Amino acid sequence: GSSGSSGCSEEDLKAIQDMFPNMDQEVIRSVLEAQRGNKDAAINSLLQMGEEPSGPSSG
Repeated sequence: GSSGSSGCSEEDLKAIQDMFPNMDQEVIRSVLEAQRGNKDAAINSLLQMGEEPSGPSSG
């Protein structure tokens, strides 16, 4: 249950967008699509991809 509805998705996507709004959509999708439609994989991919502002992290 809850694994992969059907390849890419508009939901999982938007989800990422929220997380990475600054990022570019075409990119986000370019990842999810390149990530067998795996948000998780994408998120991780996006995270790494590019350069984040180092500093303190707590959450």
